[PDB]
This record gives sequence, C-alpha cells and structure tokens, in this order.
Amino acid sequence: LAAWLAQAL
Repeated sequence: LAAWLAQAL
C-alpha cells in the first residue's frame, strides 16, 4: 500500500 503509492513520486 504505502510502498506502491510512494513510487509515484
């Protein structure tokens, strides 16, 4: 969850 969204940046 957290790890996936962070990659967008």
